[PDB]
Amino acid sequence: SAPLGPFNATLLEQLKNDYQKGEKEVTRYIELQEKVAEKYIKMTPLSVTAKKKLPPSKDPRDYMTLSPYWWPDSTKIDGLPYIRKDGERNPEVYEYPERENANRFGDAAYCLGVLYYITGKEVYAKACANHLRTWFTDPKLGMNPNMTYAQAVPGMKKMRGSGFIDSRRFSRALGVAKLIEGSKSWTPSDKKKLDDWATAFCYWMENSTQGQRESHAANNHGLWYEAIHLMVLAYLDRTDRIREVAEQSILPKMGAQIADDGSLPQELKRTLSLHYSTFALEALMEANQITSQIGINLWSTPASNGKVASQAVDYLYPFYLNPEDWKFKQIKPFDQSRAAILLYEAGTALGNQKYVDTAKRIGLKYSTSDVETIPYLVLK
Amino acid sequence: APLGPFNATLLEQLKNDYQKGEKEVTRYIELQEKVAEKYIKMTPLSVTAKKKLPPSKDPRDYMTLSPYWWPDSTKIDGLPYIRKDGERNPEVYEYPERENANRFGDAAYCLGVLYYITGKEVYAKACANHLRTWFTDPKLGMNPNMTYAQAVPGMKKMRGSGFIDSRRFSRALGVAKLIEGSKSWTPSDKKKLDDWATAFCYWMENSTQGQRESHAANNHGLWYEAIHLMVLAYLDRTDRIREVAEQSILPKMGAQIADDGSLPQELKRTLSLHYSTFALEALMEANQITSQIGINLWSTPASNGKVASQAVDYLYPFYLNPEDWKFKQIKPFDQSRAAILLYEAGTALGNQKYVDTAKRIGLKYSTSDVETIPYLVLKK
Ligand SMILES: O=C(O)[C@H]1O[C@@H](O[C@H]2[C@H](O)[C@H](O)[C@H](O[C@H]3[C@H](O)[C@H](O)[C@H](O[C@H]4[C@H](O)[C@H](O)[C@H](O)O[C@@H]4C(=O)O)O[C@@H]3C(=O)O)O[C@@H]2C(=O)O)[C@@H](O)[C@@H](O)[C@@H]1O
Ligand SMILES: O=C(O)[C@H]1O[C@@H](O[C@H]2[C@H](O)[C@H](O)[C@H](O[C@H]3[C@H](O)[C@H](O)[C@H](O[C@H]4[C@H](O)[C@H](O)[C@H](O)O[C@@H]4C(=O)O)O[C@@H]3C(=O)O)O[C@@H]2C(=O)O)[C@@H](O)[C@@H](O)[C@@H]1O
Repeated sequence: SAPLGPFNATLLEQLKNDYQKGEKEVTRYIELQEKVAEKYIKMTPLSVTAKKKLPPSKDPRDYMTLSPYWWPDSTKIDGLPYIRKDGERNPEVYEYPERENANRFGDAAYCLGVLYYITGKEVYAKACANHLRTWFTDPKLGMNPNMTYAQAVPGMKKMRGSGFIDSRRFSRALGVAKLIEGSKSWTPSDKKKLDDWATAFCYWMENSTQGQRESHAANNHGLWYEAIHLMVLAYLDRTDRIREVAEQSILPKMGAQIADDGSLPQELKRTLSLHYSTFALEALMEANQITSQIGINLWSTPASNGKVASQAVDYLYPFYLNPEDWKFKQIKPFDQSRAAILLYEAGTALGNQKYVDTAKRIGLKYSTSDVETIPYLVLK
Repeated sequence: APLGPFNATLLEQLKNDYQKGEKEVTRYIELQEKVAEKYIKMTPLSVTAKKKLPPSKDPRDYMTLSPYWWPDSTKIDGLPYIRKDGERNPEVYEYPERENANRFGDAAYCLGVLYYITGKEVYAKACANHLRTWFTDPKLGMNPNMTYAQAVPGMKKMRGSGFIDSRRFSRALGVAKLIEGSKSWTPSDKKKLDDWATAFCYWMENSTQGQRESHAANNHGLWYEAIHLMVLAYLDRTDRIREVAEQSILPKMGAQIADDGSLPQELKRTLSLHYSTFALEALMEANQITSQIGINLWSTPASNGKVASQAVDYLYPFYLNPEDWKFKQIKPFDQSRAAILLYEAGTALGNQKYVDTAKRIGLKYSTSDVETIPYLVLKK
């Protein structure tokens, strides 16, 4: 039985079982994944401190990014204050190295940790640990356990919690560190430092003003907040809190966001309405990967107001078959392949064979190096 | 006004009205002077400020990534890259000269124009500093070629498509004519830049990449000639400008415009309204130069009788209502581009509907966008 973590544990356990029994199809698949993983073994571990422009704290270990839809105002002499263009990503975001480096770290750590769990080969735990130590716990290179300056906006007067959503990029890596416990490379001291960092990060996200505000967000930010929360809580083995968060925060939030026809009105007012409708459910999907490991199914458990997350999947399903039929603003193309994992997850949780069949028909590329697809041989 | 890449009529009128002390223009130039202060302070940029070197190992070689080419996730190393028309690969921002050519071009153009209008030596001093560093400096100046522009990892054959990047610094080249005669731009400076532009002119006319780009069947071929005219006008080659116009630009226009005035090579793109407009922007900037020696590219026919104004007529209804556009346009079209374009084509054609619409669309009075400096007429 796989340790509690941010992944479909049923698929992960099955891949490990089949691999240990030498089943040929799974062994060929994992051998491919191991070739894909070679670049992560050699990759130099990344650090949030690898930036020149420092945050207002003057601390390179503070994570800082630009909120992506905020641009300089050319009618202002210094371009300040920035103005918002919903759905139009300002390429200035790439001047903050931790934006993409958190992605690269998260991919590397997730891939290596999962491969260690499946294959038991110490080389994957050793490399996973090198990435985790550098990003999280190292006294010079590790990030401070906060998100004070995530998605800052030049010229903005008020403090915001919106940047907290960036945390999903490294909180999955945090969760996967559970898979390398017991390896030779991940020492009792390593685990203790990471536990303390995760405890400090959990305190910040629950008690800071930005964390409190983000926990109250009425749209996909509130769902992603709790999906990240669960990752941290599961890493810390706080199973009672996971139930409380599922029952007292996620399900009420999910219930308040679903209209009578199943649409997500908060996401429908966005310029990328099909993207953000899907993004909201992806938060619930990743949350459910964790809650369901302790017996709570977020796809089929109704909220206090009678709304159930399956209703939102039902509304969006025809538009995953034909994204061109989408009638609300979507100023960029929608990546239909996102529906593969989503419909498989919701389909399996709901016993809806039509969703699962469509999930497989859309499918994922057998040889893709996208690390989030590693558990989904069933879709390849 | 000296021969260069700008609406000479608008520039002369601004200088004349500034020198007369006309109130409305004087206020406007004063605002442009406050906008230009950041370029006085700005450290000059160099193509050599990169870590990943081009295959020549020469940091003075300009190198960028062709914007629509992406790693193939189904390949272990992502090679060869694959094309996704209209989807810019954020990897392009890892090549510093992509955005640095734009920032240099903006600084040199704004300072040169403000020197021409005001006669204030501080603007030529700063303009010269940017020009020397980018173009002629024996260590920081770029080599006069575009061999590695828009390279594509894994691609076997060389291409000339990256040449279109040159428009970002070739407008700065031509604006150097505005600072000749100042105290800061010495006879030595001018000779070095003349020699560079002659070597760049040789490379773009005789290299295989330049030859191939000169025969491209779409907006690349038009942009190639607009760039060609900036270089030739900087070198005062007025007879070559006439030849290029008659033997290259007009035949391309006659081939690329369909009987109904549409641009079929641009209609097959995923950003078909953007690239139709981009084609006409190439003709627009070409015409700004040719009309200074008596050649109107908006109304001079090709040998088959077609005129570029037919392409304007075709797109005009969609500049009024971009939502009516019927071909693939996977990102929104910025309507404000129609302002300068319709004003240029409108005045060159005596079409008062075009000019009025251009004023109705308008430009922001206080915008810092440097291409809009000559267009006070659009800012009322
Ligand atoms: O590129 C990325 O980092 C990822 O972006 C992901 O989408 C996030 C963004 O990162 C931002 O955080 C963005 O924040 C939004 C809020 O969700 C919200 O819409 C907010 O709207 C305000 C608005 O600022 C204004 O004050 C107005 O008057 O009121 C609005 C309101 O109350 O609704 O604006 C924020 C903003 O843009 O700053 O939102 C999304 C999100 O998750 O909703 C995601 O696209 C991911 O795939 C990217 O990788
Ligand atoms: O750099 C920017 O962001 C600016 O880009 C401007 O658009 C340019 C691009 O930079 C590229 O150079 C792009 O090149 C295109 C060609 O125009 C052409 O479509 C070519 O088509 C081939 C294709 O490569 C492929 O082999 C296919 O099977 O056959 C095609 C064919 O010829 O039929 O593909 C090139 C490519 O994508 O590499 O094109 C544009 C352009 O000017 O057309 C511009 O968008 C600007 O606003 C940006 O700032």
